[PDB]
Amino acid sequence: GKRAINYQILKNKGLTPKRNKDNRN
Amino acid sequence: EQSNKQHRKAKEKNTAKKKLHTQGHNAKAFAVAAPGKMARTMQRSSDVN
Amino acid sequence: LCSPNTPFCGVQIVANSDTGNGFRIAATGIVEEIDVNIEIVKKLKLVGF
Amino acid sequence: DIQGPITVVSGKHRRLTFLECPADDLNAMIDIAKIADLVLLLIDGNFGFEMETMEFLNIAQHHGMPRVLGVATHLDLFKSQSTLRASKKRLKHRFWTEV
Amino acid sequence: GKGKPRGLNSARKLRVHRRNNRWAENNYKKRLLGTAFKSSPFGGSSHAKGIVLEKLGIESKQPNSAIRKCVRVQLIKNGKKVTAFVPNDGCLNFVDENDEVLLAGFIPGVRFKVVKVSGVSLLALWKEKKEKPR
RNA sequence: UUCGGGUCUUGUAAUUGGAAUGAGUACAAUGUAAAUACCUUAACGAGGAACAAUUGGAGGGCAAGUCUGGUGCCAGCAGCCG
RNA sequence: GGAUAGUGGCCUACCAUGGUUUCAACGGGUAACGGGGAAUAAGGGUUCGAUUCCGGAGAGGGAGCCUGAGAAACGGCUACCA
Ligand SMILES: [Mg+2]
Ligand SMILES: [Mg+2]
Ligand SMILES: [Mg+2]
Ligand SMILES: [Mg+2]
Ligand SMILES: [Mg+2]
Ligand SMILES: [Mg+2]
Ligand SMILES: [Mg+2]
Ligand SMILES: [Mg+2]
Ligand SMILES: [Mg+2]
Ligand SMILES: [Mg+2]
Ligand SMILES: [Mg+2]
Repeated sequence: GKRAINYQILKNKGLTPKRNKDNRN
Repeated sequence: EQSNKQHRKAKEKNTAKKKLHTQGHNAKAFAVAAPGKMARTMQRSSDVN
Repeated sequence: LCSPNTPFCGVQIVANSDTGNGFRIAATGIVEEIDVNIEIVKKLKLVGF
Repeated sequence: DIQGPITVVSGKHRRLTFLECPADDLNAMIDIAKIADLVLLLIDGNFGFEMETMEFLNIAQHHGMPRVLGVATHLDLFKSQSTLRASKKRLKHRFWTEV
Repeated sequence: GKGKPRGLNSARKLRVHRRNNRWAENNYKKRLLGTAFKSSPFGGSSHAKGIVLEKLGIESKQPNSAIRKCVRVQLIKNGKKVTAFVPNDGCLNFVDENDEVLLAGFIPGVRFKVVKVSGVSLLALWKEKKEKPR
């Protein structure tokens, strides 16, 4: 009955360039 | 074809220390005590305004 | 018709039965001009050998 | 029981009219959005944000933002204070993105 | 003899001479009299509010041309008309006439760029993380 | 600067194994005027470990795509649109 | 002489004409509370210091007071202005 917000709504990362995993650490 | 040397005219333009009195009053008298606080406050007030 | 600069939003589904879970707001825009005719055209290409 | 608009005295020279928008109707969410001077946006704290909450804000943003006040509800359902306080933080900051 | 007093008891004149000559500097004069912000583009502010009057390059056939990114804006503080740059034609879109725009220092003669429209950052709209309120 | 020159286990857009752990949830105790939190700790908690790190900068390439100019096939601009 | 806790033109009566000043008196400006301090600098210097401590003043703006050892108090009082 309840329509929860999906991942795109919650984080609101928007349009970002692809970034390599190495930048995370 | 003779080019003579220019005569550098004596400065009739007011000197930097003479321009201060060309206005209505002696501008040097009307100055704040702490100019540092002057600039910082004016910048903040300008943004608020 | 309506005055220019009138904003608006578009939705594809208004009935509950077809609601699903996806966002229902489909489009947003600003009306630019009002007129009684338009001349939309499309590219038609003829192909021969 | 409440049904339809309710006008009440709220001050010496100020009055309010309360309208409970039908939650299940989108067509309602549109036309109240065009006339509401103030919106009391109800959000289920335990569940978090929902579609109909977000859509109405988008309707408002395009048709003229009115005053929007977020109201969090069902906070008692939380069992720990830590998660309650932490959950309040995300809901506020996400609300600060829309408003 | 360097043209200046050097006596051990001449501290007074050196001070009076120094104070008089210090006013020669333009930097010293501006700082004391608080006239350094006349030269600033925004009159001392870091940003400028304005109204969008027209999008001069909207018609220009050439996409992402320098003309396309120029918008005429009138500063609210004084009412003087100026031009502002928009980051790109896509960002030229979010701007429409009669919107409030915050301007910041940056075709020659265009020294301003739009950083907010209607109270939201253009980059935020461009990355599309927010929606312009009307 | 063209001319070319110097160097050796390098690359994979390939598969695959079991060990560790806190962000978090939580019996309890400690903590506290009473609480929250920390330090502790039963029990849960990892393969896209999606348990989804960001902010800026530089540079490509593509089309039966679109605009402009011209000593043919080019050049400029640019290309979310074929 | 009056007044005060008390010195003192603090005020009153009579006297003299004195007092400060190019070693800048007087007047004007100060986005001026002062200091312990803070920043920078190789050193001299330059700037900041409402803001955890000390000291001074104020309780919308003037004026005047009861009480009490101690107040010209204002989360005490009276008049006037806004
Ligand atoms: Mg000072
Ligand atoms: Mg925590
Ligand atoms: Mg000599
Ligand atoms: Mg006596
Ligand atoms: Mg007398
Ligand atoms: Mg002052
Ligand atoms: Mg101080
Ligand atoms: Mg006092
Ligand atoms: Mg007040
Ligand atoms: Mg008083
Ligand atoms: Mg008091």
